[PDB]
Amino acid sequence: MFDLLLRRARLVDDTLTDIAIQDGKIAALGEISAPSRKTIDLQGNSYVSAGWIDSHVHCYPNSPIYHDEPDSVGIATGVTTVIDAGSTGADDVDDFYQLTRKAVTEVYALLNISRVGLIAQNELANLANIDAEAVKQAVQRHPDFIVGLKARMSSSVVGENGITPLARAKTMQQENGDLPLMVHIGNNPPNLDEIAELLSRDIITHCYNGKPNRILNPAGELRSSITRALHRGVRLDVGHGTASFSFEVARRAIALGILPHTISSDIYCRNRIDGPVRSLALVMSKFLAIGMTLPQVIDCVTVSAAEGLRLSRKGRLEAGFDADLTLFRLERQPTLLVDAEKESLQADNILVPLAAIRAGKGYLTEQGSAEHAFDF
Ligand SMILES: [Zn+2]
Ligand SMILES: [Zn+2]
Repeated sequence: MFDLLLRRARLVDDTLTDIAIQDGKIAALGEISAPSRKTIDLQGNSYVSAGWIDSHVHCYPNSPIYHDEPDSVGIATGVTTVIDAGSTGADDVDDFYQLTRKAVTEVYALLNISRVGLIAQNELANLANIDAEAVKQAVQRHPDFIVGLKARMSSSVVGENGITPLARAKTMQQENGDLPLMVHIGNNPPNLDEIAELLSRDIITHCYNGKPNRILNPAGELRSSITRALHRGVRLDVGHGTASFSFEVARRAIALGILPHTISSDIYCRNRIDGPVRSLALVMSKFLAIGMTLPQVIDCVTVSAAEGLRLSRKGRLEAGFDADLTLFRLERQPTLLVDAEKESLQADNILVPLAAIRAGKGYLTEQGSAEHAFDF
């Protein structure tokens, strides 16, 4: 007998289907007649996808500048897994882990290659903080919480070390079971060519920034280093953020056939409440407005995100996987979407998350409670 049954759900290809959940796992999809302890009829008026994954957040509550609560950036916005993008290094990762034990959202962390994390804005300026043994110990200590490494390779972070930290990060990668490595880009030095040459089958975030280390050359074409990196299997993550997303860069790259592998927000409390990010749903909506299809955007926050961070039981609406689901609507609601270059774009439709299902347990969002429709 099922724990939860969603009837007449709409998949992102617009087909109607039923989704049965048993013991925190997806039990079945399709036409379902077996009994359930709880049944919800979505009446064809809400999409259901695998639980959204935000591959680039800052949800360490004690981080001095880029802080947020995991559940404020997770379930409250329909997102069932968040991945902290190196807010902590080895110095603060234990406290981070202990605080996240209570979160309803599934929280994983990318470990900053610098021991001090985002305690300071120049964490790669001192090579002594880029400590391999500290990271080895941290990884051994939290083998399931830490899912990869973070290196912010830009001018204000490396100080006078240039490209040397990325080399270290690569070495560090090798020493820890070849964990995924997320590389932030923006201002130079180092140059984009030098950074991308060091990467291999690795994730470049802020992939549509309008800073000098943008993936487009001044002629409006893709940098050849980025073409070869993509050839080698390097992936692009959006990591919108406060200053890392340009509508014009993204439009041009998307016209060149260079779509993001994953969409992510680079969200923290300030750009959620005040800044141009607001939520993963709104970032996704910006990519819908640029012209990507709904299946593509949803893939960018589910199966592709789970593959890129090796989250084996997340991101897939398949029998036997974790019962993390997002229930949402594409609502006609004229809205101004603002990028990091302060450029506005009028959009007619936006994604509105209505509920997050986590381990088979439902949680309405604010909008989900307002619209009523269904309850858990
Ligand atoms: Zn960054
Ligand atoms: Zn970030």
